[PDB]
Amino acid sequence: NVETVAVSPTICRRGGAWFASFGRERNSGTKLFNISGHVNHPCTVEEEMSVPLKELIEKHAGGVIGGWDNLLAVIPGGSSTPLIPKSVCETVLMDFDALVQAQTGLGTAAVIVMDRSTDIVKAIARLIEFYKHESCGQCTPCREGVDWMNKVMARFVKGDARPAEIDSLWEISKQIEGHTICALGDGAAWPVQGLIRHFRPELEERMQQFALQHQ
Amino acid sequence: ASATRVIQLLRNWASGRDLQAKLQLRYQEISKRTQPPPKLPVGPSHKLSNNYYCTR
Ligand SMILES: Cc1cc2nc3c(=O)[nH]c(=O)nc-3n(C[C@H](O)[C@H](O)[C@H](O)COP(=O)(O)O)c2cc1C
Ligand code: SF4
Repeated sequence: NVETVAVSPTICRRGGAWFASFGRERNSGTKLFNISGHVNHPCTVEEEMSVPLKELIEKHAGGVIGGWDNLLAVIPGGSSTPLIPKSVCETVLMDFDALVQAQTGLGTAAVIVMDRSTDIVKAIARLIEFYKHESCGQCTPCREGVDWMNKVMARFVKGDARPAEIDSLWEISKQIEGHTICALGDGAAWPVQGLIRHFRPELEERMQQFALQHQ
Repeated sequence: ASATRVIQLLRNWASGRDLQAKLQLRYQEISKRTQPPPKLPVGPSHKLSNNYYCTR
């Protein structure tokens, strides 16, 4: 990485133990955090590793738009990582192990926050559409399954689908993840898994409203 | 059947049973030869999830 290479000479000049002092064990050092989305002050700042997510947003980002109660979801490690709800991001640290314990993973520490005044399903569908537009198409799982997921995901925003499909979409991700050449298949399957796992009732509600409106 | 009362009584006496109750020829009691469409339900394996063929 650019960050790793850039921080290596300072590690050499100041010592390895000084850099190892920061953070927890196996999570040492400082990190660049890009806080974006529904924040008052979207910004990139360097900070110690295992900062609580709420503390980091409250200090450096100026607070989530509409106050902390307006918070709905946060994607901590970029589009690849699964999203987490407000309940678990209240007291979650920012490193590899603790974020893995949140079923997400640290990734690139690129925080994207969404308040409750936005369509979360639309955002996840845009992420899946991006992944569809960015796959090289070399192997059949990533290529075909990511296109397939995108089509299913688009309907989900509309709610044109059924409750049975949500379970089916999950299995599709199980077929993408772990079977591709590179990790773009994993990075395209994980957002869907997180959205399903944490907002299945929202998908059910949208489907019910669509079924009512179209009779 | 278009059988007169006298012939019916004679045939029931000769046979020994009540014949008009159980007739050999099919009349309007049978079903129509033009029927509504069916729906024909699908089988147990028509699930969308938890349906891998290696388990069935
Ligand atoms: C689909 C995909 C896209 C990636 N894009 C980048 C990228 O744009 N920049 C980057 O530094 N790493 C990217 N990576 C991760 C690279 O593997 C990583 O740079 C490499 O493993 C070295 O990382 P390191 O310096 O942290 O050890 C990507 C990985 C995947 C699977
Ligand atoms: S998983 Fe990687 S190698 Fe396979 S099609 Fe997608 S981008 Fe290409």
